[PDB]
Amino acid sequence: LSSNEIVHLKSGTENMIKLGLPEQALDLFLQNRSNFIQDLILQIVDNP
Amino acid sequence: KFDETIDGFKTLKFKLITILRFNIRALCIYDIGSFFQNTKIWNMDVGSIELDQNIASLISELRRTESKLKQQLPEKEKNSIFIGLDIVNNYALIKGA
Amino acid sequence: DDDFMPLSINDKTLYEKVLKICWLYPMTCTLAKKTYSKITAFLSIFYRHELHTLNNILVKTMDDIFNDIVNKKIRSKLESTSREEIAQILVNLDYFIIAAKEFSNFMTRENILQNPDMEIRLSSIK
Repeated sequence: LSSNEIVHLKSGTENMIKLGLPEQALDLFLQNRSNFIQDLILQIVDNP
Repeated sequence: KFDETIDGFKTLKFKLITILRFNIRALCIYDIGSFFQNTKIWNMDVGSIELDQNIASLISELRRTESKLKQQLPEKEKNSIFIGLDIVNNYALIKGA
Repeated sequence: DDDFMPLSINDKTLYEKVLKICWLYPMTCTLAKKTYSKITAFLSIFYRHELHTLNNILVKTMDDIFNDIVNKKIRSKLESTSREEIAQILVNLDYFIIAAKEFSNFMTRENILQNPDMEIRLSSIK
């Protein structure tokens, strides 16, 4: 829930699968890309 | 415990009060982009396109300010402080403007 | 550069290149079109100073850096009291005043293109 990169995200994602908590894992991942895109919108209407 | 939770309520109204004053004074600050807007013209300056950049800054940090304020705190207070202070200071901002 | 004469009609090789220069008389509009097109062409030093308020008042800095704000043309041409192409060189400055209108027509400008509502420049053209 903190890294803007890919490698830890990729890695600990498949480590979370390696625990076998994949559904929670995917949901957190999608939440990270949600927050990601969310904050990517924070760079700027100037004109439509 | 009523003096206690009373005082915590007083800190709540003080704090949310301070946030609403912060956003509102950010606006009234931001209207001074008109001061000066470099001689808002006489009868024309045609053209006359756009767009008084300080006001775009006001839209910008207003927008991000509401972004992070929607991130941290709860919804109802944000709608409250932002709603009342924003619309009212918009109106009187035009008035003294 | 001198011998203020009309444009020699070579008939016809660089006449299309003269038409790009037109965006006659010998040299002033003929070379100065390449000068200013070279200038604002060179003044596109952005596409890497973008994601900030460079789109703000630095645009007005580009406004002050006009077709070098035309007194640089309009001192020496203002100074040159010479009967050779007198007002015929300035027919390429009434016609380079039509290139001043081309410069205020060189107006799909910046902020990337916003607000497309005015881009006029005609102070030094006046």
